[PDB]
Amino acid sequence: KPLTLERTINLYPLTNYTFGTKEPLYEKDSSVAARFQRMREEFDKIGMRRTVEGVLIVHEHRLPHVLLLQLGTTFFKLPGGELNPGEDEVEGLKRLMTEILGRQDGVLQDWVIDDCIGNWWRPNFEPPQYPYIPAHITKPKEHKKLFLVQLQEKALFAVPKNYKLVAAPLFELYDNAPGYGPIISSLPQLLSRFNFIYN
Amino acid sequence: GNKYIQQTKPLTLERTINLYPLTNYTFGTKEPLYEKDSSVAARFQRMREEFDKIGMRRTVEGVLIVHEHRLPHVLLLQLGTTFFKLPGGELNPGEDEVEGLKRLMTEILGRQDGVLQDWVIDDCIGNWWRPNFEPPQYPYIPAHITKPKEHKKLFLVQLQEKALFAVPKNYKLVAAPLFELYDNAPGYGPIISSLPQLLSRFNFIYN
RNA sequence: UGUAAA
Repeated sequence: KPLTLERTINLYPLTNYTFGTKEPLYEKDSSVAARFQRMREEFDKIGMRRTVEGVLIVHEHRLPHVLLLQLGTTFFKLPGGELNPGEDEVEGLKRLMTEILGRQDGVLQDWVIDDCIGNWWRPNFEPPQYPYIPAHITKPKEHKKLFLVQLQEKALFAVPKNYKLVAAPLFELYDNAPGYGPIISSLPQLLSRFNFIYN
Repeated sequence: GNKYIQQTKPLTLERTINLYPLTNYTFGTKEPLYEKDSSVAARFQRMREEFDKIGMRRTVEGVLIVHEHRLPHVLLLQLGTTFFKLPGGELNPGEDEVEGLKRLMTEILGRQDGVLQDWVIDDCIGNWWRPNFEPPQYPYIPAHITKPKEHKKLFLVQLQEKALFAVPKNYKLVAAPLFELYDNAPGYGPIISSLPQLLSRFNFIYN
């Protein structure tokens, strides 16, 4: 069978991974309004924002869990961020993953990113995003591309102090846009096609 | 010699798919295809009996996509006013999923022409599991469910540039824009309404 | 899912 028809992915116990911390790494925007202001500034000058995010998966008791960065108590995001202009998507994601999650011991982590799982577009300088370019939207302000990041068997991660890292089970995310937004809450669907091996 | 350049990105990273105007396709009518069950009560009754003699039900469904003015539409079957379903149905025990789907596709939409109807089915887009003898299905196997009652598999069916389809007289055919499925999720159920999310990874060529 | 710990 083609990898196109069946895609097999190895998951490892959450306990295969040890998590340390590093110095805080704050977002470039300090508020929602600031975020859209900078989105506006840069659109004018570089064009559509290109964002990439990684979906790292571990299992617990043969159950897939997605790793999420928690900010405060009520906000969660996938590890990722903004591509520099002209930057390659996967190369850019590896860069961003190391920045946010890379161990500190000089041992450089090797990210395996071979799978695109989805795409979301932001038509305006506003919160709504859609898994398709909406009708007659010729100039989307942001394009967000999600990848499956296959974790090695064991790894060491370093979480900037300002974040917590959590492993959310799929049932927690499914049907829970009010808690995770439409992008994170539909990862269970986006991941369903994959043939997961537990270990 | 000459190097014939193919797509650089792996197929796992970039899946390119040709879509064609809905106007490229011819639609006709054929003999009605009645559902094997007469009522919800009958449905889960027959499902219970079969689980005992055949094991877990295995369903396959196909997602056929066309475009109108460069917006993707999924082809849906509508029964009466109240029910949308993807073309597909039940595998026989042991039947290959993809061969089964082609069988079912041909049966529900196949042209009664005498012309070869060939389906291109190279992509799995998702899996849904029914943990009890009840309607609810999940895009994952829930905790503590070792014996799901049904496994449903979704496939992307690539259409040729032109094709003829015959629709069973008792069904209507609908091309549903992705924004409809997404903006009005309640109307299509959890499987069809999350098709825009499941299709988003594809690089659709418009023609 | 948003800045109250962030």
